[PDB]
Amino acid sequence: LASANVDFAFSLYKQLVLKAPDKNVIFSPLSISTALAFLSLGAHNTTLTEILKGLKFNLTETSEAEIHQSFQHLLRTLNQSSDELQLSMGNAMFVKEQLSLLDRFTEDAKRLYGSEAFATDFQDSAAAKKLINDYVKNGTRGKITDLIKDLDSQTMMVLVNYIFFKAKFEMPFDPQDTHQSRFYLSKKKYVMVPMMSLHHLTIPYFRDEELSCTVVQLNYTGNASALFILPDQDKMEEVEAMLSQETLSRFFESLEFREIGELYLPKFSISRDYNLNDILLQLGIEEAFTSKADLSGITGARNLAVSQVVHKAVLDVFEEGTERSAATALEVLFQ
Amino acid sequence: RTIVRFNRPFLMIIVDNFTWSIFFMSKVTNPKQA
Ligand SMILES: COc1cccc2c1C(=O)c1c(O)c3c(c(O)c1C2=O)C[C@@](O)(C(=O)CO)C[C@@H]3O[C@H]1C[C@H](N)[C@H](O)[C@H](C)O1
Repeated sequence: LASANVDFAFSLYKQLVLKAPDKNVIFSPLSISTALAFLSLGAHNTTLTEILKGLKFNLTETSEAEIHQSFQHLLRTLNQSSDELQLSMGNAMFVKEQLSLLDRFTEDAKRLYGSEAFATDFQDSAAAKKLINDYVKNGTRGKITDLIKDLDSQTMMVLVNYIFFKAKFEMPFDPQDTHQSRFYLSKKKYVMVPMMSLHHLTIPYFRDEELSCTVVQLNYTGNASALFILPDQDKMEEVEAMLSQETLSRFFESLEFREIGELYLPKFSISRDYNLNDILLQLGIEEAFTSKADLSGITGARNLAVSQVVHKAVLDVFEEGTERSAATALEVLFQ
Repeated sequence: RTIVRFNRPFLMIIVDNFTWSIFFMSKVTNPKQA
């Protein structure tokens, strides 16, 4: 259940890195998993099994009904507000106004994924784009505003997921202690960045001499936490080669509380956007993109196929805390 | 006397402490990289 979403996370991470191995990578695997599981609610036969297997689910262990329930239960715990944590996730479908959808699909989409259905005039491409981008901007509180750049005027449907996360550091950095410091892109290339610093703090800690990396857990109490993995210089690629659910488990299990004299962390903002067609096809989600697509659980006919999958994510790290946002859109054409 | 200095590429994995799901994952290779 959770094991699936993590195997998919690391498979996707490695594919993302392979496309550009020295670039920043930021993404939400849950956003992508949720959007594709939502799509699978409408899929049948090989289109369906490829999606769920591509998400790394074992259909002999868990049925389709049980998978959607898992997403439903998870979705309801990711909409929270407190003095420490703002979390919100939404799903939506934007549908050509005249297109007939099965009652079962729209009922299931709202009950299991919280998705409304929005009538959309895709032939007016600029208005349809603004309608979807505004939904995502509203859901991510301004952080993701251009998820959709180009939109085929003959689009039939767009399925959208967004996630918004804002969390304050339990022990905040004092802005007076943020100073420009070197950041080493490699042993021999470095730039100056604002570097925040904290003194004398006790956090979960693990020094993995075998993997040449240090692992710490910031903001560990509560509903969420951040696991930071710091490879020794020139050892990022070796650390990436070991990433897996098993290695992540051993990281967590090996953590122990430890007083840290000084911690240095950059203050920064980065964003990435992706078209995931190549990667999803590599992960075996293939029939959904061809004229053999079976999305007849959506409309009652095999008259829809996926055209584009896009993802954008934004990360902000500052003295008081972090903000993370991501969104995924699945664009669907007629066939 | 332990120092943890994120002045080189690093990874972040954001999790739910109860469901063990991964909300976000990042590799920061250059925090100034536009
Ligand atoms: C297959 O292992 C995983 C795979 C993916 C994600 C995860 C895990 C995982 O095992 C895991 C945890 O074990 C723990 C947590 C967790 O988020 C994950 C995953 O996300 C959160 C946790 O550390 C806290 O709530 C902080 O106390 C509790 C727990 O940590 C364990 C080990 C710690 N050293 C400490 O002993 C804690 C109480 O239990």
